Amino acid sequence: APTAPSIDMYGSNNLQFSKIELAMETTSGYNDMVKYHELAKIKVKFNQWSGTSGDTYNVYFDGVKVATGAITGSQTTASFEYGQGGLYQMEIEACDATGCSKSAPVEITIADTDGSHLKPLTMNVDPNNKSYNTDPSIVMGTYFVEWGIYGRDYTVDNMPVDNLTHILYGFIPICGPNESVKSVGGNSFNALQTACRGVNDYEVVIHDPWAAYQKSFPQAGHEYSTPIKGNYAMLMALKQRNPDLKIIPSIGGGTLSDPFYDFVDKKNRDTFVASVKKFLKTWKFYDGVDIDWEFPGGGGAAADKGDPVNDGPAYIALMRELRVMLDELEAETGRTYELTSAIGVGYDKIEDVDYADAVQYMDYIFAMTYDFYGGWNNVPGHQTALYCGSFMRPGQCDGGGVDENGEPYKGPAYTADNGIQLLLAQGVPANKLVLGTAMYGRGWEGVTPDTLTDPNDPMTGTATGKLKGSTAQGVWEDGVIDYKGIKSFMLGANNTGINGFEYGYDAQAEAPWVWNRSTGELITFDDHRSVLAKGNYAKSLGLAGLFSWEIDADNGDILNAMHEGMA
Repeated sequence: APTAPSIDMYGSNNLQFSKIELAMETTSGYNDMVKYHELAKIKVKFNQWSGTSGDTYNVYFDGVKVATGAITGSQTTASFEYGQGGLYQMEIEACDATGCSKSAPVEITIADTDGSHLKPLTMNVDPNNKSYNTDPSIVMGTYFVEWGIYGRDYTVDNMPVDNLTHILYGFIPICGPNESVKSVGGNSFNALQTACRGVNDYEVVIHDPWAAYQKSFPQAGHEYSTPIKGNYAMLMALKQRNPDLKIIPSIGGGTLSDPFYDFVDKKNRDTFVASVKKFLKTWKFYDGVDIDWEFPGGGGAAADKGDPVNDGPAYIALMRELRVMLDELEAETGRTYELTSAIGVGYDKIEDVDYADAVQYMDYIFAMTYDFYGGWNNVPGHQTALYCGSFMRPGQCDGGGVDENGEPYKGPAYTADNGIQLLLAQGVPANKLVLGTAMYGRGWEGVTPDTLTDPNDPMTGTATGKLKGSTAQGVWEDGVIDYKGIKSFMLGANNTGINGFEYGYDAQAEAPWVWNRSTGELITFDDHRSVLAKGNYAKSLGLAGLFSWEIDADNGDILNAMHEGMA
């Protein structure tokens, strides 16, 4: 008998292997960084120092032979391939003409992007998130942002996953024209430039490879030789804990929507749809695709883009073509894939798309019932109100009147109700519409009493500019503040108002605000009361459920109020 082999762990990459090859210590083009292989490459070194070595070796996973080769010395490197992810007990035997000698069993890791090699994720959720057993048929969605791991310090394990049915991962960019990303500043455009080097235009890529799969998270138990790290590995482990939880990549978003405007050319859609298929086969924890085109017809971040005649038909064509693609994946894997989309709900946004047509190919429409008003101008209003507010002029709500200048309104007011009603009027089934909840405030400064036409309602005032504040207060961008920040620094424990702020609620609109009279700071958001009204509203009309944006900005209260509202 030959000497029984002993596995060189550190010379065999600590027995950590993967079906997906990921660059861990660099930042380059997408095709250069991530290669998915049908068969994982296995390379194990074993030693036989004393005695005889034999002439042939055999490799066993869980007792089944998976490889064979030749031994020619006291050191042998066994290179072979295996196309199944998971954890296996490995034994290598050495053989001569008289017999074989098995090595001691040792656990080999073969990683795959479904997380079949991963234990369920250990949760670190804020206890303020309460337990609810809401009907499983109702959708409870949220957006988890890739960049939330940095300043916001919010990670996958922080999410209250038992209170969620859908998790939309934002955002997956598209290579090509992206001048809207540039004017945001920071590193976003640079990171996108890098990711798109050696990548065809109109293909999807990972924006932040560090956040996605590189960063070691100690809470997830990420070691040095771990083949998949970052948010993606944590989401893979999350699916092991919550197998029925839907995790869907959100493509586009506000600033990353520029390439969508070239989807009127079908070859650009073909390229996109195929890359999305490749992305889904590469990252198997994903359960579909969320399209966030902002907006068909224009009126978004790209001031020079938008085709009100062609974008709508292109959007519909895209949804059909994505469905066909997802049906292929459903056939190949035996899985259910979902097609969703987040959409603007203002009259002018909806009029450019026949959604009744588009929605036949889709599972859900995430009605972006927020951002009605904001810091982009000095006109106060409710950013995420259900109904028309007290501040509005006669004939503004339905759009049949005139403004203070005298010019007629071109359509109904920016409210949640108006958005939902216009979609139902088109022929969109209620059970496919998901109502949106804001986990953030939009703010102004300079809305002082002397600017109000109604002394009791600050929404009848005039601002000087965007709200300004620190990241410690939850202000990450001008005119935008986390809900958790509003609670801690504007509302206080009793919801009466602190630090010069006063709480107010428009009962007609179902919309709250906090207001500092001296600084003129005014913040419009969603609170417990307004989310209860939205929960009731969605239940009243038989909507699919509720979704939120964004999860990191919540302290628990908003999602709690979402479940309480649907009860």
